[PDB]
Amino acid sequence: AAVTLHLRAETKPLEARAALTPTTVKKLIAKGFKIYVEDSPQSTFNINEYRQAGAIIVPAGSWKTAPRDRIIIGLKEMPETDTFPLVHEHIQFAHCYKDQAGWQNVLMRFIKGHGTLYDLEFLENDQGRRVAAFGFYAGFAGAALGVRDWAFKQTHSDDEDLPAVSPYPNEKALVKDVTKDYKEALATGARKPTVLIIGALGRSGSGAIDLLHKVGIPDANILKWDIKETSRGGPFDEIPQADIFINCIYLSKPIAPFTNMEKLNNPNRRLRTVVDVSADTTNPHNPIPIYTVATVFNKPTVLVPTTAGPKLSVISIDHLPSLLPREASEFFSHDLLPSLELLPQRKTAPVWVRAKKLFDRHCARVKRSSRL
Repeated sequence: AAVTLHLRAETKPLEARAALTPTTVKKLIAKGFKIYVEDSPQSTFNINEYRQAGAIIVPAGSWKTAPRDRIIIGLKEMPETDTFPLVHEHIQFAHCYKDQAGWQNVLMRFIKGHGTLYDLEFLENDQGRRVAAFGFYAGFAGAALGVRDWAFKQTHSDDEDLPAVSPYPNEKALVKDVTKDYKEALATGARKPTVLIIGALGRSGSGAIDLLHKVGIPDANILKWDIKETSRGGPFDEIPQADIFINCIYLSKPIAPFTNMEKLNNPNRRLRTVVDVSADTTNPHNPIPIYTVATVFNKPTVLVPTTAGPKLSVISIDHLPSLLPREASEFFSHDLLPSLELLPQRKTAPVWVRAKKLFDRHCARVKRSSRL
């Protein structure tokens, strides 16, 4: 009945997060788990932390020849160039349940190997809430970058953009950098910014608020909006009037937009920076219809081409957690831990059964001559 878990090294480029951290490895061993951890030079964690936490350290890629009873756990996808049979039970985000390009081939690997995929994205408690997601640090990182861009606009001319950003080793280091930029902006005479957050009550919302407090933005300067306020229906006057607008709500139905080029095109607009934490380029009904580009760490902002008012930019990065890969891992892995403790009963425990049955359903959709 004792479970062996094998933490696969991520092979997705620049993926520095991990599904189990040294702290959660340690708790799982205390609970009688046996844990192997692959050496991962891309991981934000040093291998030696897992060593001290009691893991058995093995080479990157060693899961491929591991005994068939080991549960292989990772965060992100397999190399699409690998085509060999998946024989193990795997725990990971596989991004193949939503008709993604190549989704059938993903599943064909498991089918051919008689392996099982328990998809992280669809582990839910009995009320159907996801047990583990990356919201909080998405909102934290997003806010951090909106302050940096707002501050950047106070200290540089419009013909310059916020430079390339990089992941940080810990939250303290991010806060200190944001704070430095921010104090420099205030030294020019800029007043302390007001920030509108839409979706203030979810985890991303709370992350954004937490960042602003820690940077020193007065609580009075933060307009904390959720459904109560947005159901009134847009466009919202409060958006061009804020210095920074952080959106944390995903909306994809044909409703009235939060704002538009018409409301933005105005010499009295104070808004300098929009961080769309929910940004999704494939949203048919983007409620902030002012940008088409999904921005990235090497080029984190895109101009909104206004015809009046100060220079205005959008941050639409869709991997904001990756700015703080250590804290993002810790929180995700902590939240995932009670479900991992149920792995000895995964044949019957609904959290695991839901994920297995769902795998089988998506598998049934795959119609291939090679299965005859």
